[PDB]
Parts: sequence; structure tokens; C-alpha cells
Amino acid sequence: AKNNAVAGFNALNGVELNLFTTDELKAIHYATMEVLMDPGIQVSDPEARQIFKENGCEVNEKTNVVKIPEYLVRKALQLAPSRFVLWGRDKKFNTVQECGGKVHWTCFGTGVKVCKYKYVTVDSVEKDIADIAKLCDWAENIDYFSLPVSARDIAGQGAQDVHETLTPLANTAKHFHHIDPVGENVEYYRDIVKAYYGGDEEEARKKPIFSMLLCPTSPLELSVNACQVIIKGARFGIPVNVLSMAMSGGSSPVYLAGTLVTHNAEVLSGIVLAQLTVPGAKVWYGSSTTTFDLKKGTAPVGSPELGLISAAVAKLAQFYGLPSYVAGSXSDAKVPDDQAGHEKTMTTLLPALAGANTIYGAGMLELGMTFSMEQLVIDNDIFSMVKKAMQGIPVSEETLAVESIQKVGIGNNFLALKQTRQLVDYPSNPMLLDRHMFGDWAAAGSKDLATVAHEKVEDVLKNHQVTPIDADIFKDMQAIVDKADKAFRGM
Amino acid sequence: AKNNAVAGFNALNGVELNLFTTDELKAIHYATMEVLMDPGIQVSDPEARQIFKENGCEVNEKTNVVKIPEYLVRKALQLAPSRFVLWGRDKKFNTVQECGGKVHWTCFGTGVKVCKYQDGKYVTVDSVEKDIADIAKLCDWAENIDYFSLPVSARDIAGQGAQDVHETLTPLANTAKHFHHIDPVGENVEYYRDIVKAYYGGDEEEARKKPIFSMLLCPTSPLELSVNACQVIIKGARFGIPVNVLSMAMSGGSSPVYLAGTLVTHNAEVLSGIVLAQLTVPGAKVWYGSSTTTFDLKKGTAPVGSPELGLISAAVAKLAQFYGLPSYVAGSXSDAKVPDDQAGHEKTMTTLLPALAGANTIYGAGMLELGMTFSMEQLVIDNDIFSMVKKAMQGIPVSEETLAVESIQKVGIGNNFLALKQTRQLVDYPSNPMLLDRHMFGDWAAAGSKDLATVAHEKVEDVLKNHQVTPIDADIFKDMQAIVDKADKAFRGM
Amino acid sequence: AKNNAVAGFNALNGVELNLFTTDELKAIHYATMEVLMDPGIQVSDPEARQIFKENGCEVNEKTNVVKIPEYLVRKALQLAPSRFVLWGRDKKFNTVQECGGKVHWTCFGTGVKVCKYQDGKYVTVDSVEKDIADIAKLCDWAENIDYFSLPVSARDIAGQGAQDVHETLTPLANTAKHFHHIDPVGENVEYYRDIVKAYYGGDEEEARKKPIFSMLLCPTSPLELSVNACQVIIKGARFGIPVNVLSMAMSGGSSPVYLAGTLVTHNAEVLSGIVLAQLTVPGAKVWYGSSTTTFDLKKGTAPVGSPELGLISAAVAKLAQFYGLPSYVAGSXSDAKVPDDQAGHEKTMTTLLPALAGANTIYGAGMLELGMTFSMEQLVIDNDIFSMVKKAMQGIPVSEETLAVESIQKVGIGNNFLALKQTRQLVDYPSNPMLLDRHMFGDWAAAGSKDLATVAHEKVEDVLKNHQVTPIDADIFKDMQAIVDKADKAFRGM
Amino acid sequence: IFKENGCEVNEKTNVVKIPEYLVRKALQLAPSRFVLWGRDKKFNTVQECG
Amino acid sequence: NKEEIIAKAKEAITDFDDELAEEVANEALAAGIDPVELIEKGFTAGMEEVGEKFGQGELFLPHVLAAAEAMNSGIKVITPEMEKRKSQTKSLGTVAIGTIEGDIHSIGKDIVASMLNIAGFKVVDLGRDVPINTFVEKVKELKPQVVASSALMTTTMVNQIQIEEQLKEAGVRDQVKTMVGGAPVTQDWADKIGADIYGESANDAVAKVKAALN
Amino acid sequence: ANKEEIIAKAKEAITDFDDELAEEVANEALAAGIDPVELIEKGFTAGMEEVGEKFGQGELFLPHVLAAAEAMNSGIKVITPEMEKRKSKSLGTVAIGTIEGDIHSIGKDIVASMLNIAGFKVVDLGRDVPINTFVEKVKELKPQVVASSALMTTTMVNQIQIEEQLKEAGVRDQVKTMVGGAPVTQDWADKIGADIYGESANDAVAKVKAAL
Repeated sequence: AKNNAVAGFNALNGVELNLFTTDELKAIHYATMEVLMDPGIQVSDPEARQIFKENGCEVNEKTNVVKIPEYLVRKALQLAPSRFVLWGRDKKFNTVQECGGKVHWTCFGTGVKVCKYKYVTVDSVEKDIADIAKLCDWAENIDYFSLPVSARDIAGQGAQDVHETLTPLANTAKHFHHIDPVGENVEYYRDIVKAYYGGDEEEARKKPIFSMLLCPTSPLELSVNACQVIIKGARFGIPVNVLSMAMSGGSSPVYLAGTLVTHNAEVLSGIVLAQLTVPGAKVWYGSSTTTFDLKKGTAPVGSPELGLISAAVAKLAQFYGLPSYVAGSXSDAKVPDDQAGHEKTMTTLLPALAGANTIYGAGMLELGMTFSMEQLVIDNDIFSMVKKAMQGIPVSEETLAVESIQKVGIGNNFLALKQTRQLVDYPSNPMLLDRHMFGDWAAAGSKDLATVAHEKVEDVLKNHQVTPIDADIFKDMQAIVDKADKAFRGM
Repeated sequence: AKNNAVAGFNALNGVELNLFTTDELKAIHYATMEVLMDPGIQVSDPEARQIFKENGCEVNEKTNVVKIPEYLVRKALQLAPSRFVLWGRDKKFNTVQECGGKVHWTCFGTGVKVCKYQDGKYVTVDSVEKDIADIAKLCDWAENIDYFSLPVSARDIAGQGAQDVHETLTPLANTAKHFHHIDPVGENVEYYRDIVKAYYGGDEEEARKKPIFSMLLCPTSPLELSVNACQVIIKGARFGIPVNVLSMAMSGGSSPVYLAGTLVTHNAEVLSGIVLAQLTVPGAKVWYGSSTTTFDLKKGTAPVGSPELGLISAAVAKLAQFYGLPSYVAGSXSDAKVPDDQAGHEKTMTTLLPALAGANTIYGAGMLELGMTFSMEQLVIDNDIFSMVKKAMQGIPVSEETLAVESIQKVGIGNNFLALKQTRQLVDYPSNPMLLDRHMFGDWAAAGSKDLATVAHEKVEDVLKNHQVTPIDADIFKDMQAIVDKADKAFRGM
Repeated sequence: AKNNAVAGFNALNGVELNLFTTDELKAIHYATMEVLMDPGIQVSDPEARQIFKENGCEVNEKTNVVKIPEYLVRKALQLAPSRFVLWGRDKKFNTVQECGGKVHWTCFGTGVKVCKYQDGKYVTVDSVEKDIADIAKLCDWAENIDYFSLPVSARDIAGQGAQDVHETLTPLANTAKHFHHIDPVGENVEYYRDIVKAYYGGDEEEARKKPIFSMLLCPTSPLELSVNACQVIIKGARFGIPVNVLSMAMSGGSSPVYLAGTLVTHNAEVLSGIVLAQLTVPGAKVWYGSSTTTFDLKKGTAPVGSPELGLISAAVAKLAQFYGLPSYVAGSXSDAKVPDDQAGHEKTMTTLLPALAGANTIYGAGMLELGMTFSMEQLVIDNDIFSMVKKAMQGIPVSEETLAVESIQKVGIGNNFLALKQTRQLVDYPSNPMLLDRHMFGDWAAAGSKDLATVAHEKVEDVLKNHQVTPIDADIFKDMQAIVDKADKAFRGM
Repeated sequence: IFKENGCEVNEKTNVVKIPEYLVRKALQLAPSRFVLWGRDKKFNTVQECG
Repeated sequence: NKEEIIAKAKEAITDFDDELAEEVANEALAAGIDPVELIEKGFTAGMEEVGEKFGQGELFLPHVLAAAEAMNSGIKVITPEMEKRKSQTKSLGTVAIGTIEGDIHSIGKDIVASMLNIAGFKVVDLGRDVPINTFVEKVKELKPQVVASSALMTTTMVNQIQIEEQLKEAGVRDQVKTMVGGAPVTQDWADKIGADIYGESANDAVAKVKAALN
Repeated sequence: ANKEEIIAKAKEAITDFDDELAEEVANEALAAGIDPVELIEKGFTAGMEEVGEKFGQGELFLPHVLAAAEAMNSGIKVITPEMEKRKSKSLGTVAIGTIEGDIHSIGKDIVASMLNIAGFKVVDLGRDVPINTFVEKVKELKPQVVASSALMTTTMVNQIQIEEQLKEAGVRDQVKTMVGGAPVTQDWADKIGADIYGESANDAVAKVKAAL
């Protein structure tokens, strides 16, 4: 009979992408350890400086410089968990974040403008965050939501950030990653999440539906805000994404290696401060770091360099045992054309094949100044093709399918096959990408991805139902937002 | 002092992409050897069938099916050279094709239509011998387009003369780069030989040593070599013309839905072609080629910009490496009917995978509409995409110099690197796209708020207008032109 | 065009030397943890015993034996820094010591005699403080001698003052390079701290940040730390002075005849020293060191130029790497009584192994007579040997540029490469020894038919005569000189 | 001998171009080891790949 | 000598060497040479040779800043002997610049500052997160032709209004022309706020600064 | 440019070991109608002698010496036909090559180049040069010295036949012979009665000049 007993067999599941050897990784680690001693890190916050000092770091109070010794990085790393779960209001939208190659996508943040399709851009406002939340809630490849655009309208009339917390949780049931919080206001966010869970701080902590990001000030220093977000984040049990954003040639070495050393030091120092404030604190080793264009005086975020650094940060995080959050599916394009698609793919495929736990950028345009609702669903469509590609080429006796080749024989086709029938949904099947021959396409409007995309935006935003928060609970959260504006006006 | 003595260090230069383990490549190989014996391969050409039979293959004359034993696959592989040089009319355009990860790009072939500019917008008009001339000029200019591949059909020569022979001189006359004939004709291979012989002043030994012409052929999937395919292979090997044995199967269509099974099919087809080549003339220059993709069961079309095409091309590159042969695969291809967001995505998806995989030649540049059309706008855009891809392929170099600790310490906290000697000396290292726009809204809007396609188009116009291609000696050209005429006469005498 | 896009490529930069597999390193580790519990380690210093006891170790006060549990070995290893910088009086002489394969060399210490030619007859005279001064000058000049190590004893200060304190200022005054005290005294570590504090204008924070002084200590083999050893470690960690925990066991003598067993012994001894350091002050700068060799059972001597010493030093470097610590091992050592054929052999044997292995500091340069003598002639010879060794360590770089196919084709059959641009630009790349003679007989005989030793000697004479060392500020020097005087007074008050 | 086996040989320059399949063939033919005998069997020395 | 001190001051800048820039500024002090002569006949000479190549596309941002860093390494060497003591002024407009308070983004502001410095203007960098009050205090203390702020956020861009106000109620708003720039900053904002100039970029800012006073 | 600038660009072509630059200047020279003899003498030779200095001061070595001689050859190959269609200075001509049965040559090539850079017009006969060819060259070029290079004690012997066949043709009495090589010594020279012994290239040069 046929074999049903094979011996030891080695297989590769998916597609593995390598940028480093162990020697090289260590080469970068040692370099970060030298830098953490010199020049060291400048921690502006005095509360943060004391935690460091209490734990061994030699702190210079005149200059605010902190020299984190290597054993604190180790101790910090031994403490940071290797995984944690972001929560949405709907468990189905829950999302794991763990050290490894488990990839997930989230949208870009934060734009100041919003593309509306001719194609025009109009400064964003809180209402925009509401729609994108509706659109992102529908986008299957968009695991969780990240503050997409700043509500400039609530700016100066109240706690812009607290508003930027309620509307997202409101118009979306997926985890919410706050791209731009105010340390002084973390208490509010906690209270908002707490208000959601009916005042059960235990529930809020156990099922975090709200996380937050902060950026080291490239190069080599944590601002009072960054510190407060970390410190508070750790005391309140709010997952924190310590995501630096250096720029090759600008805030860091022109070389990518050197730019990882600077990026690494910043991030670790943040992660060290989180683990010291509260061991077992949930953190992300993240990055949006890229290369500064010396010939264009701009910060291209769709270059192959961002793609590499993102993929490189993903490998670093794995090296250290932490989840990664990196830039992906990004573009410098001002309109949804060839260039957007290319850059969006270049900057997403690398960190995806590399293993980034979260890849944010979807929806972006114009180097992060604008948020295109079209590019967002296009991006979400591009991620399907990525996931396909990520399945690599499974090799088993079933997939080698010798008997099928033999059954069909020479000069026939596999269409009438049972195997072909049953696997109909396996091959890639793009929702937006057009695969029709010129005739049928042309008989549909001779439409390009952009318009086909905009037609979708309009349909989603019009027919998609988001799960609403119960009225009782909502009022309680709205209250807090109101209490926040109260104070803002008061001061 | 500063260290300058390090013990053994393990490094990874560039970016490595993996799809298989040795065990898996072996699995595909065994599955193929199996298929080569059952159902075997149908060889339509009697002369090829004889060459197979003379070397040990079982040949059924009634069905024309050939069963190739593994020892011949092994023998053929020991005979095929791991590398060969494709010469251009200009030595600087010489391109090496060798087992490994040295990647090169060539445009696609062959479209039957060409995107143009009429009363506005880009439209499509059936291709003519002149289009080949324009595209050849453009490609001669594109630096990331290592060599030229028959881009479109000289439809206007169909029925009036030897189309494929016109499709040979025209390219050679309009590009100093190597020419790869995407659609050769078995019967007329002598003409190509003669045209190349003429170019070299009738010195056939020179023509063989500096091949400026190579050709492709496709096994008829599933599992069969047509007469034309056998003749191109046989003649190719005997005339010293590099041959690209390129399978073109389709998952769900002419091969299994499963990519691996599709590779087994593809593998048998290509190996039989390669075996034939080596048995005809040991050491014949050949490519392990592929354009195999997946058949869209839900659209009844052959999408060539899908992630499967990228995966299959990447896999074929790995297989070529495994067998020790140079690879030629599809890449930078799109199903988009117009140079939009989709083209950009698909082009990058289908190019990045095979490139990171190490495909020695990736053809597809300039393509649109699933291979039906050729877009010059898209061609220059792809050329720019390849620069970006080449940058990505440099990976992240890790050395004491690149780690740049002294620079970081020199600059210190809160300052920048703009004025360092280091930064200036490397100003040309970072990616510097020629067409992709990196300006802020203001500067961009001031330049006219142009999308990539119009920018590409203006570039095409500029190139076609001002680019100079090393012309062929007028006398030599007459000789070459003669062969074409001779071929045309014969055609009319039919 | 020419390729300039390659897929992932695996490279080996330099020369990699292997002695173990992970399983084997684990074997040695387990064997050591075993030994650390039985028979354990005898800690003579009561203060150290207390520090061990306070952290969880079982301490028998009657036998003074300490049993160190593995969790403390693990804890200590997590605390010890993987790297630290040894500062020189001159920043350019700064040397990094870090886990890895970055190799550096330092002279040996400490001889009691010094070679000096006298009327044709070879001659050794007991060492004096002045010899340290001369040798320090020579070493300041030797480019492959990263830092200075107490070469010989200031015998003439014995019984008249604080020898070890004189052995501190003299070196610091005669070399702008970092100083490693090979024979410190636990009781006087404060003096060293003060001398370095003086140098930095009384700024102790500066002294800690830019350590120009470090010291060594030896566990008493087998398995015991003397009071002096414990004090050097404890005081060192508390004063921020890098400490080199260097075992000195002997196969067949104080440890097993088998090299592996000798490593277990050596490993327990050093780890206990390192554990002490970290428990005293977490993050204390330490070296995993070794000079362990094999006892010649048939000669009743401690040969230090044997292949075993090279192997053990190479192994210790691998172990240090395994534990994540910087390594300091013996190398470029000889048993030869005079700079002859034997010195050359042994010096190269005992240096090549640990270098190819990645020892972060290799000490031995200048040594002769199994460590009893110091030869300046031999020291410059070793310095030249290190240039050759550094060249060997570059391995064989393999890239398109180094493979140089275009050059080979350009030169063609039967011609040479002397006039290529390539060759000229790299004229300084090939090894270019300073003393090793590469001339043909004629030129050599004309220069005087000199063997390497006389040539080396003339070089020594020339260096001692014309080399300038960055002097210490005269005022700062007075302060430093004061501490030495203070230490001398105290000595007489005993 | 080179010409008889498939190499391109230019009789004017005397240059031979050896194709890789011959390098491969030659390597498959060469023995991985052989013994060098001495006049005294105890001095026999094996030379083998390794 | 003087001709040689000006030959060096120029070489110092076109060569991007801070040391020599200090050396020349030294041999310059040791000659009684008027520092203003060195800052113009000497350093700005080379300053302008770079911008020249910068305009042809031969050199890029890196060179501008690297040259500006040299001009400062020299001017530093003589800031004591210069204006501090003699109290003499240079020439060709005077622009005070800095990143608005609440904002730490500085790369851009530094590029604008250099492109001006290399254009021929005298730049006074106020740093970043510069408190609104300092802008005002520096305006009436230095009395510059142009006062420039940089804001890269929508929340720090708003503080530019305060620069307009506190400057008006300081009786100096009419004594100087203000400029605003930054990713989120636009011409509309410049108008709505009342700012004299809007810098689209570093080149646009330089072009407008001269077109506004030159 | 004006002759002045062309002569300089010709010296720089040499000091930079740049054949393409030597050829371009040669063309600027021929175009300007400038005399080739002034381009060689005041141009290349100027830059050729400069290298010789830097070589004699350990600042440059063999790679440079041979490159310079080659950059100069490139530019002179260009202006050669010209010099021919008008007729035309060396310290004297030197004919050299390795003797029959000896394919060693790296050194012979170095001694040869160490001379071209000194001034002498070197005539390289190649390698494995049969004795006859050595003789049948003394009678044609009548160079000041016929040099041979043997690196084998087996081919060193042939150095005799060069003597016993140049006297056999009454030409020995004209050209001063010279032998050099790893196995060749001053004695071997005195024995076969040769004119000069070549220790090393530098030596050979210094000694060939000894016969001023």
C-alpha cells in the first residue's frame, strides 16, 4: 500500500527572510551598549530620572543625562513579557502581539489632512476619525485601529486627545492604539476604559482595549511626555509602544546599521524605564525610523530604506524576545497612482516577510501628511495578496500532487478535477485589484483602482454597521471626556 | 588603539529569502522524476524523439511519448554550463547569467498592443515593427534593463514577410544590448544565425563566442514539447545560441491548483527541454525558465500580477540554483489595464520576490493588461522600481564602520549628522529615485501636480527624442539587411 | 550591464577557528557547577566569605570553603558588562575589551630579569624600576601592543618602599597607553586609586569613567582565592578599576592532565572570582582570564610556549565568549632562553591559536625563559609577528572585486599584473613586515648578514633613543608622585 | 586530447577553452585517494580528500 | 597676509573644515584684522562659492551645513574680540530663527537657517521649543530685519499667533517682518495670522526673505 | 589648450598612471600640430622622471614604475606614426629577455621597466629567447648592452652560449653583455666573462649607468 510513515523531515513553513546572522545582531547589541554609556540618554522627566537612579544608572542632574548599564537592559528584557493581547470590544477582533513572525496590520497615524475624491485635501477634524474608524472596522486585514488623523477642530477648545480617545472606541470595536497621547492625560484614558468596563479596573487591565505609543526624541533622549506615557502606561496596565523614529543622515548615521544602533538605544532605554516602573509591563519594541533624503530635504517614508529598517527592527525585536510594531505600507505619493502602490508594497512586503508583529501605515499618503480612505482599502487589498505570498509554497505529498498530474495526463487540463473544485477559494482572490480582460473591464467604466476604491469607500461608509457601546456605558465615558474639556477650559 | 583584528565573523550580505529546505527540493525532484516516467513527455518532433531514443529513453512511436530516465536528467545537468555571457553589440552591455543570486532585469515580451497618446489619455493600438524600434531605443536607455527582449509583435509584417526575422534585425539595429527573441520560429533559426554571422563579418566562430542573440521556447503544458520547441532547442544548441527553456503552466488549468504540484509539472517540462539540448550538443547554453502562474478559477483569466506568480518565479529561481542552472523568470508584471495604483503594487510584488530569491533574469518590465500590452510609460516606471529594489537588496551591511559608534558619540545627544564628513561622502548611497516623487505637496503641486504616469510619459518623450544608440556599421547593416530580405523572398515563395 | 544586485549571500569574514560545539561547552559548564559545589572553593578573606554568605552561598567557617550555587554564577554573569573601554593617558590609545573576537595584544608580566647584550655574550640582569621605564617607552612605540602590562619587577625597591606603588607611577609616567598592573597588592589598592585620581586632578568621577589603570589577580590553584586576590577583586569593583581574574592552573600539576579537566578547574576558579566581583558591586568590570598551561611531567618545568598553552588560551577565549565576558589570555610566549629559532616558533604557536580564536587581549610579548625574563629584542620581534598575524586574520575576502575576473581577462595569458591600476592602489595591502627579512641573499649579506635578533636590537636602540612619549603635566605629576611618597613613608612605618 | 573531448582549440594561439562539463567529468574520474608506497611498507602514506 | 588670511578663510569653508576655520580666525586676531572683514571678504566669500555649487546641483544640503558649521567654528573664535568688544555689525539682513515653543522638531529649522546663512544673511538661531517671550525679547534686543519661527505640528503652529500678538503689544511688530514655516504651515495660515512671509521650503524661504527686504 | 597646458596634462597623465589621459593629450598634441618630440621630452619624460624620484625615496614602488612606463607607452603609441612621418633621445638602448628554456620573466620585466624610467630605451625580446635571436639582435639594433635573465641554474648556463656566439660573430667586442637572476652571481659573471652582473633591478640600473 501507500506510505503513511515517513521519517524525520525538515520543512520551511511560509517564506523566511534573513538580514542578519547572530554575530551581526550581537554586533548591533554591543554597539547599543557602548552608546547607552556614551553619550547616554537624556531623560528630561525628573520622576523618570529617579527610577533610573534608584536602579543603578549614574544620573547627571545638571545635564539630565542617564547612563543605563547593560545589566539593566538585561533585567528589563528578562521582565518584559514576550506576548500580550490587545482587546477590541468584540473578542473576535482581539489581537495577539508576540515575539516572532505573527504579522498584523493597522492603519497610519496621524494625518493632519484627509484626501477627498477630483482629488482634494482638507484639514482633518474629529468627524473624520469617526469614518475611518467605520472603514477600518470593516477592513478585514486591519487587525486594530490606530489614531488616523488629528481632530484639529477640537484643538484649543478642549482636551483634543481625550476626544481622540472616545470617538475611536465609539466608531470601532477593534483595539485602539493611540498614536498621540498626552502624558498628563493618561489618567483620563484609564478612566475612559474603566468607564467602559463598568468601573472594574481589573477588567480594564486584564482586557486592554486601549494602548498607546510614544516617541523617543531622536537622537538619544526621552522627553517628559514620552516618560510620562511609559511610567503611567506601566502603572495603569496600558500597553505601550516605545517607537523611535530616527532619520538616516539627519538624526542618525547615514548607514542603516548605525541608524539601528541609535534607534535601538532610544527604544531600549524606554523599555528599561517601563520595566523598572512596573516589572512585567507590556511594551512594544517599535519603529517608524527611516532615511532622510539629503537631496530633497524631506523624510521619505516609502523608500526601500524604511522597508529595510522596519524588517530589521522586526528581527531585532525577535532577538530581544519582544513584540514589534513597525512602519509598513507607506508612500510619499500625493495621489493614489503607480508610485503609491509600488511604495506601499515595497515598504510592507519586507517587514511582513521579516515577521513584524504590527505594520502600520495603511491609508497613508504624502509622507504621512494625508490619510486617503481610498489608499486604505487598496492597502487592505494589498495585504490579502501579501498574506497569500506569505503562505510560501507548501510541499507535501498532497501538494506535489503526482497522482493528479498522472490522472490528467499529457495535453489535458485540471479544471474538471475534484481537487481543483475543492480548492477554489485557496488561490488569491483580490477584492479590488482588477483581473478582467480589457473588454469586461472597459465594459465596467474603464475604471482604475483609485475610482474603484472610492466607490468602495462610499459603499462601506454607507452600509457598514459597527457594534455600538451600550448607552449607559457610553454616557459614563462621554462624561469623562466632558470632565476633561472642563479642566482644559479651567486652565 | 582602535581594534583592527577580529576573529572569524559570520555575515549575511544582502537579503536572503527562503522557500524550501533541502528535503523539500528533493521532494519536488523525486516527484518530477516520477512524472518524467509516468505519464512521461510527448515529443512531437521526430528528430528530437530520435535523439532521446538514441540515448536510452523509452519512446512510443504511436503516442510519441518519451520517458526520460533520471540518469539522463543527471547527465544533462552535468553537461549544462553553470554560466554564460550574453554579449551586447556594445561590450559594456554584456550581462552574465550564472547559477546563483546575481539578478538582472529585461523587459517583457511579447505584447500585441501598445499604449499611446492621442487626443488625450493613453490608448492602445495594435503593435507594428516600428513600435519594436521605439521600445528598443527606450530599453537601450534604461540602466536597469540589462538586455532587450522582443517586446511586441511586428503585426504589420504578418503575411507579407518573415515576421520573426524582422523581429530580429529591428531589435539588433535599435539597441546595442543583447537581444533575446521571445518568439522564434524553429524553421528560421538559420536566418538568426546568419544575421548574427553577418554582424560579425561572416565570422561564425565570433558569433558563437560573443552571442548577441539568444532565444526562448515554451514547452506545451501539460508535459509536451511541440515541433517548434524541439527545433529551437536543437538548432539553438547546434548553432551556439543560448536557449531559454521557459515553461508556462497554470495552477488549476494545465497543472495542479497547488503551487508545489505546479512546480513538478513545470519542472518536468523544463528538464526535458534541457535534456534534449544537452543530448543534441553537450555544454549547450540554457536557461531554466518560467512564467508559470496561477489560473484564476473565479475570473477565468490568467492573472500574471498575482502573488502566486511572484512565488512561483521565486521558487523556480531556487530550483534553478538547486539544479545548478541560470534562471529566467517572470517579474514586474501586472494585470492592470492602465498604469495606476494596481500596476505599481503588482509590479513590485512580482518583482521583489524573485529578486530577493535570486532569479538571474526577471522579465516583465513594461507590461500591462496581463501581457497583451506594452507601456513605455510603465517601462520607465519599472526601471525606477528596479533601482529601489536594488537598494533593498543591499540589505543592512553590518561592520564597525556602518555601526558608526564614533559618529553617534561625536554628534552626541540632540544634534544632527548633516555636516559630518561621513554623511557627505555617502550622499549618493541612499536611494535616489529618478521618477518617484519625494517632494512635499507645495513643490509637487508647483511642478504641476503630476501623477507618476504623466511624469513617466514626459520622460519617455524626452528619451525617445534625445537618446543616442550606437548604430551598426552601415556596411555590416546591409549584409544583415540582406538576410532579412532573403528570408522575405522565401516567405513569398511559399 | 555589470551586475550590481545580488540576493542574500553568506560570508565568513576572516578566519574562524573552532574547538567546541555547544554540547561540549555545556559539558564543561556542568562539570564546573559540579566542582563549585564539591569540593567548592576556599575563600581565605573573611570579608569575601561574608559577601558570599550574604548572597546564598554555603560557607563553612572552619575550613573556609565556599560552595557557590549555579544561580549565583548565572546572576553574576547577568551583571558583568560585556564590554568596557581601557583608557590611555592619550585617548588614541584607548582599547575596547568586549565579548567577541576583537583581538588585542599586550606585553607580558612580570619578569624578574632583563636581557642585555654585553660583549657578544648573551646576558640577563635582575630587573629594576628603571627597566620598567625603558620597556614602557618601547611598548608605547609598538603599534600592535595595545596597552602596557607590568613587564618586570622593580626589585630595587623591595624592602625600601612600596614596590607595587612604584610599579604603578613609573609605567603611567613612561607610557600614554593604558596600564594593567600584573602584580597589585590588596592592601595598597587605595594608592592606585589615588594616583589615578591625582592624574585626573582629584576628580574621582573622571577616574572611574576613564580608567587608565586596571589590575590582575590569580586564584590559587587548585580551587582557592587568597586574601590578596579577594581584596584586589573587592577593592577593584568598589573603586571602579577593571579587574582581570586570571587563573593559572597546570595540567598534571594543580589540575587534571587532560586539557578539558584543566579547563573545568580553571573555570571554577575564575567564575568564583567573577561572582565575588559582581556580588560586591553589580556591573563591575572584569576579565575572564587565563595563563593556565600544562606542567611538563617529564621535565618538571612549566613550559609556557607549548601547543597546550595555545590551545588552553584559545579555549578560554571561546569560554569567555560563551559566558559573555571579555577574555585575557597568554600568547606569544616562549620557553626559549634566547631569541632563536625556538622563540620564533613558540611565540607564533601560542599567539596564532588564541588570536584565531578571538582572545580579546593576548599577553606574553617580550617574554623569554618561561616568564622569568623580558627581552626588548624579542618584544619588537613579537610586535612584528602580530602584524603578520593580523594579516593572516583578514582571511580571504571573497567578493566580485576580489575575485578580480576582469583583471585576469584584461591581463590575459602569459602577462603580469604589476602595472594594473588595481595593483598600485593596493600596494600597501599585502603584508609588509618591519623586521622580518625578505631580501635575497645578496642584499641581505650586504646589510651585514644579520639574524633577526641583532636587527631587532638595533631597532630597540633606535626606539629608546628617538621615541617621544606624551609626558604627564609636571604639576599633575607632582601630585601623583606625592602618593607614591606617602605610600613609601607608610611602608617604613611598618 | 583536449580537442578530442570537446574543447575549443585555436591552433594559431594554442589556447584551449575548457568547458565546465569537462571540469566536472575530470573531477568525477579523479580518485579521492591513493597510497604512496615507500620502499618499506611501514612508510606508506595515504593521500585522500579530507 | 590679509589676502592670505582671506584665502584661508575661504579654503576653510569650501573644504568643510572647522579646525582651519578656527586657525584662520586665530591668525586673524593676531593681526588686529577687523573680524567683520573676515566674516565677509573671508568666510562669506567661500560661503557663497558653495551655495553657487548648491544651485548647480553639484553639492547638497550636507555641504551647506558642513560649511555653515565651519563659518561658525571661526566666528566663535572671534566672537569675544568681535561685536562683544568692538560692537561692530556685519551686513545683508539679519534674521532671528527658532522652533516655536512646544515644538522640538529642528532639522527643518536648521536647514532654513543654513540656507539663509549661505545666501548671505546673518542668522541667529534661538534653538527649539523657544518660548514665545524669547522671540519678542530677542527682537527688540537684536532688532533683526526678520523674525522666523518653525512649527511642524497643528498644535504648535497655533503658537505663531502669539508671536504676532506679544510682538504687537511690544511696539515692535512694525519694526520687523515675521516669517512662518513648517509641514502644516501654509500660505493661508500666514495670511490669516498676519505673518509677513511664508516659507514653503528652505529655498522658498530664502527667496522670499530677500524679495521682502533685499 | 596652448602647448604649455598640453605639456602639463601630459606630465600629469604619467604622474597619475592614466593611459586614457596620456592618449587624449597625445591627440591634443597631434591636433595642435605640436612636435611629438617636445610632448615626449618635456611632457611624459618630465612626469616619468618624477616617479623615478619618488620611487628612489621609497614613496612609490614597482606598481607605480610599471604603470608610469605604460601610461607613457599609451600616449606614444598614438603619436608614433607622426614621429615616423618626420623622423624622431635615450641614455642608450638596452636589449633584454630571458634566455632559452627559461619562461621566468616577472623580474626581467622589472629590470626592463626600472630602465625605461631611468632613461634608456629598452628593447624587450621577451622570454625563452633562443641564443641566435640574441645575436641576430646585436647586429640589427646595436644597443649599448645585451642583457639576459636566468632564474634556473640549468638555464643560467645558456648565458655562456650568448658569449660563445657573439664572438663567433665578431659582435661581442661591441655590446657589453649582462646577466642577472636569482641563481646568477658576480662570479658567474666574471667566469663567463660578462660585462655587468645584475644583483637587483635598482643595482642593474646603477651599474648600466656605470658604463657612461
